[PDB]
Amino acid sequence: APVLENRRARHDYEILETYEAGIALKGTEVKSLRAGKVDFTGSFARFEDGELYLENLYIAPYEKGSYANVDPRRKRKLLLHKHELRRLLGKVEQKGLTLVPLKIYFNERGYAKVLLGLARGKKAYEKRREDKKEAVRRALEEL
RNA sequence: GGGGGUGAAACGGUCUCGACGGGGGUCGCCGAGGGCGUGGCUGCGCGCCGAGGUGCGGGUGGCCUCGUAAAAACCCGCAACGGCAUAACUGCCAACACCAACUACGCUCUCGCGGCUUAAUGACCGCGACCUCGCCCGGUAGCCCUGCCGGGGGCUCACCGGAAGCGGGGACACAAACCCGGCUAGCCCGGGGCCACGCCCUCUAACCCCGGGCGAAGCUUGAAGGGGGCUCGCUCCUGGCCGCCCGUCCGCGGGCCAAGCCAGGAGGACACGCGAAACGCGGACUACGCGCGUAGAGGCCCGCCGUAGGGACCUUCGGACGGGGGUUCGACUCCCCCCACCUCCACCA
Repeated sequence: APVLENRRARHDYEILETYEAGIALKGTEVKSLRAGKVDFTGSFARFEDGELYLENLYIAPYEKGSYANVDPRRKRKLLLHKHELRRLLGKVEQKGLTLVPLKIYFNERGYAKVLLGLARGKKAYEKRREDKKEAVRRALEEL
C-alpha cells in the first residue's frame, strides 16, 4: 500500500524527534512498496556531511524473476535544505539517541519518501548493568 | 518456440512542501601590507663596479658569462605522514601478606650474694673487686680578673692520689686550662688633638680621653671661634687657548664662547650666573677625471577603481516510477519500442 511503516522503533525503541525526507532510488523498487513489502533492518548514518547520508534501508526490489534491480540498502540522497537537515543531524552522533526509519512511504504523486527520527527505548542508557533486563522484556514488546 | 499481461495510487497537468548541479547574488576564502608604473624630483642623471637560476627552495664557490649587456650554477630538503567512528556488556575465565610462647627486648660494658620484673631470678636495685674513671680535697705541670669594693670566683684522677668527704665499673662524656655584681680605670705611669661655615691650642671638658701600669710597656670631644700651630691664596673669579660653517664639494671672508691658568677684585665659605658679533651674499654639481644616458635593486610623490580577474558557496532553480527514444511542463501509459518473468498460439522426423 503506498503508505506503510518500519516498526524498529514502535515496540523496540521510539522517537525523541521526528523528521521526513524524500529519497531518490532507481525505479526498480516502486511497485514492491506500493503493493505491500516493508522493512525492519537497522539503518545507521555517517554524517560529517553537507546533506545527511543514510546507511541501509529496504524498500524491497520489485520482482517476478531476477529483474533489473540493485541492492536497495545503499546510500540515498535525503531531501531537506542543509540547515534544517542539520536539525535531524543535531543529536545523531550522541550514541544513545540514534537514527531510525519510522515510516517508508510515497507521496500523493507516487515518489518515495521516508519518515525518520532519532530514538531509544531499550535502557535509560546502554552499557549500564541495571536496566538491561528491561531491554529484553519490555523493549521488544511495548515501546 | 514465439507473441505480449506488465516493472505507477491519476486520462496529463505526475511543479518528491524541501536534495543535488547550472544560475541570481556574492566576493570573505580565493598564488596579494588589493596594486603597478609603459612616470617625476636635486643648477641634466648616475656609478667608481656587478647581476642570474633547477618543479618549489634552504645552502654554496664571487664555477662562469662579461659591459651599446647587468643574460645561465650547485649539495640537500619538500620526498618525511603510527587515518576508527551509534540506539543491545552482564557470557568465556583468575589468585593475596608479622612480631617475647621461645632466641636480645626493662639487659649499657669483665664478676659475686639476695630481691622478684611472665621465671628479665647471683649481670638491674640493697651491695662484695685486682684495674681504671668520677665527684671532692691536696701536689710537679696548666692559668691570656694586670684594680679595688662583697669574695684572692678558684683548682684539674689531663701528669698523680683518698689523706681532710667518698662512689660506679672497663663510657654515666665535663667547665673552665680564668669568674659573678658596684664605683667614669678608681689608685695612676702615660700617648696626643684630626674632620664637617677646614682643625685644634682657649672652650660645653676637675684641663681631658683612656692604649695601659703594680707577675713588665705608648695617639685625641667634636657640634663653636678673636689670635696662633698646620700643607694652604680666607674662599674664588675677571680677559688669549677651544668648539663650530648647515644638500655633497666649496669660491669670497673671519669674530667669539661654555671654561683652568697668568692675575685684579667681591660676598660670607665652594648655599650656584652682571651681555659686543657665527655665519652671509653665492660658485659648481663630469655640462671642470674614467664614461655613458633609465646605469645596475637610494628617498618620497604623481598617474591608472589594475581587472572583480584568480575562485566556491548559500538559499534557490533544475527532480529517481525496469530501462530507452516522442513531448502541448514529465510520459513502460497517449506512442515508437529494449530486458526480466509469466499468460495466449497453425502440430509427428
